[PDB]
Amino acid sequence: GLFGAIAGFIENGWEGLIDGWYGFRHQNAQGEGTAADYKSTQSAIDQITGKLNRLIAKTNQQFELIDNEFNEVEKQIGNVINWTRDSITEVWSYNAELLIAMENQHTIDLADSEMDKLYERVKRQLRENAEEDGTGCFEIFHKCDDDCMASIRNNTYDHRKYREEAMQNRI
Amino acid sequence: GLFGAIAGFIENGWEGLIDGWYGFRHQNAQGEGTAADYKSTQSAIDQITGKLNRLIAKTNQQFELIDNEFNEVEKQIGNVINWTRDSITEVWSYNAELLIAMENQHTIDLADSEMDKLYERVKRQLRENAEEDGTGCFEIFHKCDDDCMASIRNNTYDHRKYREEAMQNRI
Amino acid sequence: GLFGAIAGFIENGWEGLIDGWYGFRHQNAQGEGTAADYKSTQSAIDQITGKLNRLIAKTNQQFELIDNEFNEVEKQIGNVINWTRDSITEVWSYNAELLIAMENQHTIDLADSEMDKLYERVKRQLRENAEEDGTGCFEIFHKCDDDCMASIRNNTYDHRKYREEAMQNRI
Amino acid sequence: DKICLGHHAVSNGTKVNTLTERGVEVVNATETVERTNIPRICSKGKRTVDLGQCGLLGTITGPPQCDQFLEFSADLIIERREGSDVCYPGKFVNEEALRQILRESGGIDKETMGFTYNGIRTNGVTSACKRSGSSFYAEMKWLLSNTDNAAFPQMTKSYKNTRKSPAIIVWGIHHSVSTAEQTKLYGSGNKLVTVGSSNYQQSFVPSPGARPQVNGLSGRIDFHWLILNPNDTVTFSFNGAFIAPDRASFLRGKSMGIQSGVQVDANCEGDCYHSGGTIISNLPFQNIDSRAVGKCPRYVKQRSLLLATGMKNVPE
Amino acid sequence: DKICLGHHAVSNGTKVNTLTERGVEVVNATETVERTNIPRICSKGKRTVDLGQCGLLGTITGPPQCDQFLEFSADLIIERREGSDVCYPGKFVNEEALRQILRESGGIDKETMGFTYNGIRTNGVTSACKRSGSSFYAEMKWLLSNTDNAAFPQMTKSYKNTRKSPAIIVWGIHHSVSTAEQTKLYGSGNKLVTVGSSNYQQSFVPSPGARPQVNGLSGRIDFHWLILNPNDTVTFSFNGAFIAPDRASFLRGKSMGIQSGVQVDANCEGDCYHSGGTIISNLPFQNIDSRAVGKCPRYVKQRSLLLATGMKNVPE
Amino acid sequence: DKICLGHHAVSNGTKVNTLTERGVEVVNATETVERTNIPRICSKGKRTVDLGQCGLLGTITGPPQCDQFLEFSADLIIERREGSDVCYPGKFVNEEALRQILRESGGIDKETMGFTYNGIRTNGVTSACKRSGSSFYAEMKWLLSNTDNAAFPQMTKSYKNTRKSPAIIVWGIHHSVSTAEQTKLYGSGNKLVTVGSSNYQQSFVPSPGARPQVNGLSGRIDFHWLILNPNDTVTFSFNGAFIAPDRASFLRGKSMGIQSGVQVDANCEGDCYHSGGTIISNLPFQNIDSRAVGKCPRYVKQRSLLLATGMKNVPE
Ligand SMILES: *[C@@H]1O[C@H](CO)[C@@H](O)[C@H](O)[C@H]1NC(C)=O
Ligand SMILES: *[C@@H]1O[C@H](CO)[C@@H](O)[C@H](O)[C@H]1NC(C)=O
Ligand SMILES: *[C@@H]1O[C@H](CO)[C@@H](O)[C@H](O)[C@H]1NC(C)=O
Ligand SMILES: *[C@@H]1O[C@H](CO)[C@@H](O)[C@H](O)[C@H]1NC(C)=O
Ligand SMILES: *[C@@H]1O[C@H](CO)[C@@H](O)[C@H](O)[C@H]1NC(C)=O
Ligand SMILES: *[C@@H]1O[C@H](CO)[C@@H](O)[C@H](O)[C@H]1NC(C)=O
Repeated sequence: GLFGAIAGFIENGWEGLIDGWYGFRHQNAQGEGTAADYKSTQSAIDQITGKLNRLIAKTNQQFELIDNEFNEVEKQIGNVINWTRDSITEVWSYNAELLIAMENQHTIDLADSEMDKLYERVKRQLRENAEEDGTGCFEIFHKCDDDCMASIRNNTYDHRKYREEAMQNRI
Repeated sequence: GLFGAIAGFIENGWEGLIDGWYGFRHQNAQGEGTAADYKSTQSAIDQITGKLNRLIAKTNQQFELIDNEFNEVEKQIGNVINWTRDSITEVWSYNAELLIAMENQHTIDLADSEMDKLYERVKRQLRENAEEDGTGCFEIFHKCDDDCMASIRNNTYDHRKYREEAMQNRI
Repeated sequence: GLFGAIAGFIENGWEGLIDGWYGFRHQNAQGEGTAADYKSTQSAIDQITGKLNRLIAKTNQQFELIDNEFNEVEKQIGNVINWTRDSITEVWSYNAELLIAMENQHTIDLADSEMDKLYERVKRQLRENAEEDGTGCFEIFHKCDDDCMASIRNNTYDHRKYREEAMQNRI
Repeated sequence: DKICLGHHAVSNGTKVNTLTERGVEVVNATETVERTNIPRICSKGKRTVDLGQCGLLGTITGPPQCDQFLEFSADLIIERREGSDVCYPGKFVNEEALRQILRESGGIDKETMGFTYNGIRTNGVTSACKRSGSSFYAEMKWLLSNTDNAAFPQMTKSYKNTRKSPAIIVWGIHHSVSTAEQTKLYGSGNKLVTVGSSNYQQSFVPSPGARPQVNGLSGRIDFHWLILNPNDTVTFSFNGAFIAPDRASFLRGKSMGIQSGVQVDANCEGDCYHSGGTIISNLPFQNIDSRAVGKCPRYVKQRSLLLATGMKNVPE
Repeated sequence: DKICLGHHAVSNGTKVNTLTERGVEVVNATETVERTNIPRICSKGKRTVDLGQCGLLGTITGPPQCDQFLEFSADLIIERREGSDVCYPGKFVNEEALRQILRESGGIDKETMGFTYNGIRTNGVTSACKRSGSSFYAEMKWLLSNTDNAAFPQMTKSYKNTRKSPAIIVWGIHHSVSTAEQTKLYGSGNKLVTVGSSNYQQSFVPSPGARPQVNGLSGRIDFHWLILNPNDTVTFSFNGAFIAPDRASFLRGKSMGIQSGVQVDANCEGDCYHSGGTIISNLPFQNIDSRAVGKCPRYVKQRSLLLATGMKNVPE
Repeated sequence: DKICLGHHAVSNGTKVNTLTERGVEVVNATETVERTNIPRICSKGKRTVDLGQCGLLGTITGPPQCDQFLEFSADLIIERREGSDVCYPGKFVNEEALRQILRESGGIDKETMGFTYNGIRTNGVTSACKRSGSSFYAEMKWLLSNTDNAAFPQMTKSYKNTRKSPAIIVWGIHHSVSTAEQTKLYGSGNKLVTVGSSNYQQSFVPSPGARPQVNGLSGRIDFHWLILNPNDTVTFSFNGAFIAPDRASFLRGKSMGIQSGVQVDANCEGDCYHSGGTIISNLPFQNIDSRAVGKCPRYVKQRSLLLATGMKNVPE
């Protein structure tokens, strides 16, 4: 499903995350934890609602009877009416099935996009102090206590402070 | 065509590949060879098949005559019928031209996606033991005989065992 | 907006660039400058033009009156005509707002793609001689005079010739 | 000492369809086709007129069912299966056009055309249309010969639309059970009634003969009608077999007409109506009734179409 | 010592269209608009009735062409250009409505209306409708006066639909070459035939006068018809110029009717028909015939629209 | 020493809509719904016929307004509000069908049907249709009895379409102010005119009686018409109240007809017309007139829908 992240190199997701859509799971000195990334989560939610206001929406086009349920009109004009309504029905059933297939492919891929954008934006924070393990984690080759994790979780983490250490911890 | 791989940094493809859509071509000790990656190939074909069952498909909606090829009906109702048929015809000719233009853009890019998904997943196995050649190959800076190539082709290759050899072979 | 580049990891764009869509801003020995990447720019413009010729286009299907502005037709066939015209009007108003919403999402995103396509191919030129600064720049850890950057923008730069200098300046 | 990224998931997601697969599991989805009807005419805020046993065209001619409906005024007009346009058995010629007019008229305002007459009876009556005893269409008049088998003066009358809105004139033709009793009514001979505005010309002949009993009687009135426009005149040239308009009808404004069999409900607001109730929904599509009217979601064939609102659901 | 990734390609791909360019070469594509017709009425599995030389409305009245077709039964009914609804020259008023009915009827089942009569001749005949010698419409009867110029008793006949399905009643009017020989047939005077169920009222006048010769004769019968509903009655008040229905027609079930000029073929299955054959295709769109009927792909203007099934084809 | 990549932007973008957003700023966009009309009938390159004060149906019958238009020839036909189909007051039965025919006819070519007559006067005339003094419809002739109340010989006339294109036959019926003065014209008694081709049967009765004055008169001629096909005959059996066709009409080719009130202009080309001018645009959609005809963009409800042609506009 495009972009390669969800149902991809991140093999399956987290039922334990109830605070958002995308999260960090750390493991350090003190041990494991988890916390949800608001700003990436909000970008997905805000984009999905954009779609939801596009379609749960109200046309003001009034339509009237040309037809009669109690005293049927003469059958030639009836058949033209029924023929026209059914052709029109086919169109809207085609448009509906296609619109929602189309928005679903875009939705699924939209979410995966926001993950690859998250992964490869923390790798850019950690520049040369870490490497990607393959399936969605960074091996941080230097120590990062629970204050150095909130450093990453909210765009502050300075690289060159742990740069010296990490380079030869690597070798 | 999006994602940057096909007709991109991978300058043109391989007529010699008859086993699948995506492949590896190695060059090592014994010399060159080639082999096709089933699972990436199958993801494309299975996704194209999804589309093909979406569209090679069966309306069961019956339509009948309100019209007459042998004894033309009176001309006012005829003109309304012809006017209605032609308007509906315009709609379906628009929908058809647009549907397949739309899915063709998605198809082409879907395939390009599956390569970038393959490239940056073997680079993830090869960690620090190789480098981006530019045009779609990895210079493996350590020797990987035909057994260590099947190691990468079926997602087994351990990078640590060749780590130390590679690190200063690069320098 | 997908792909992560525009309104993303490249914090805002450049009013000073009037030579194209995508550009390089350098800073070296002599100081700052800028120059626009034709080949990436032309891929966007040519792709937008493709869309513009698909839609600024000429149906040849003629329609005539079945209706009358001066001596109104009989009221039953009039209502069927008006009912049919309005149903068809609804269809085309749906198709129009949806098509260009659809082409706008694809337009915004394909342009963002062409940036990630450029970023991520000069990083491949620069191999091990540079680092991702985070905000769309490469720190060249070695000296690159005004001919050494005309090397990259013209896809010539040999990394091995500055590799050895860069290996230790980084450390 | 490491960092992992991930995304949320759930025990059971909702399965949806895409361009490439059917039944992908996603975190959250929401329906897009309305299936829920509520079985009432949600009529709050609107001037409603439930015709009940009065037929819509009965509002022009005025059989006893419609005495309370001769000058009605509505935003919403509801027709009912039990409603009859007629007391003395008969039809409207060109009928559904008249209904589609009245439905969207916002009501009717009557006004006499003033007609007086000399040399005829003006007061024919029947046991079909009873009020107190035998009566007749409130808005029309059975014109006869003075006494049995007498001559019907060849008469011509005219009405001018004094107003700036178009009127509906409706006259009728009496088809008598026999040519015998055609005479007892309107005298003898070929009977011609002729009717032209000036944007309309036409004429009519009765057609006596047996038909089966309806409300007891085997005779028929067939009513006719024309849209008369401002400062126009309509002329009625006639010799008999004539049922004559007392009042013309003018339309009040705008309305929407529906025909239904469910209860009005003034606690409910709604703009999409069908005969089995009202579709309240913000959804783009509906699978309830393809002949719904008003301001409706579009009818589609499919009972359901789920729209993803979350990511792909992958568990372990 | 290195490894490269790549993708497949081929000597010639197929050119397709996208949102952004015309004529991208892709590895493999597949057509989406059906162009190939097969020139037969693929009719296997279905109860078929090829009317051939019988006109569809002729099944109600029964001219000699239609003797094998007065009680037919079909899933699929095929009309042919050579087919005629008529023997004695004439036409049906409101004719295409009757056809659209019969086409979807699944056949017709006849049943007498029982009519006997007193004071008339019931057996008029013509050289146009030949069986053995001069004959007439099998399902109707030429009602006349007993002897040249004799009076036509002013008669009334009625039939009630005993069944729980609606009947097709059809009568006609004889327009004679002259008022002179109108009389030799039906006697003298203004001729009135009047016809009302109760959901329908109307009446009819003959119209004698010259017409050019067709099947030899310059006269015309014009047939009329109404659908009588269950436990309803229809009354026939008439004086002459009448052709009288002996049997009423009832509809059997469901069918689809087509018009075509190509051969039946019971080796072929198909649900999409046009006059030049059958569209067998699972593709969403067709460019063969915009008036095709049945269960068809959608007609589009375009001859072709190719759908990519492989990636971009890049060679060296 | 470093290198940065970036993209362009500007002080003011254009706001567009997407699947996920309303009013995002993009560098450049372009409109997709045409709003600009040109208030003229852009007619350059085309054989145009502005009927002006001649009604389209007047081209068949030929009242004085239409003397310059009896055999016209056009690619484009323009009707005008001031145009009249008629001089002696009246109307066409089945009128808009005739108009939709003539509009697409590419003009009409007349040809005599040759009829001469014996025992009648052929030259009736009126003060409504004046040329020099009181006159009549150029293409028709008022058939009368030789002198006041004289008998109208029961006559038979026939015309054969000798050509390989279908003809337009047009006759009409005179409805006299009274049965009294019906007689001074065509003699006494029930008046029958009957008309059958072979593909069409029918007949007509006059309908004398008062109606209000129009052009001075209280009488009406109502015109009728049929498409006669090659090698076919139509026979005119009639006794009076007949206005007879002198010439039949044949269609020249193809055209498109419009209705408008704006000036012809031969300096601008255009294929999409409405009554207020010409829509010159290559845009896919238009918001100008939903009844525009020709080769038009599609009418949509929306005033504007902007299509992005540049990237996201991000400034500082
Ligand atoms: C048209 O369709 C309605 C149902 O939508 C049906 O009740 C009616 O009978 C149809 N008309 C004819 C002539 O069959
Ligand atoms: C309607 O279209 C058919 C062909 O699609 C044509 O043969 C027919 O003549 C048209 N009707 C009229 C009234 O021109
Ligand atoms: C049909 O629509 C036109 C304008 O689109 C309107 O002028 C006309 O009155 C409508 N028909 C009726 C019967 O109102
Ligand atoms: C109707 O009649 C009066 C005549 O006194 C006139 O002033 C008015 O303009 C006429 N027309 C309309 C549309 O009111
Ligand atoms: C018709 O009449 C009979 C009279 O016995 C009755 O049994 C039947 O229910 C009636 N209704 C219908 C629909 O036939
Ligand atoms: C009409 O008549 C002439 C008489 O010779 C004949 O040659 C011609 O083929 C006929 N058919 C048509 C279609 O005109």
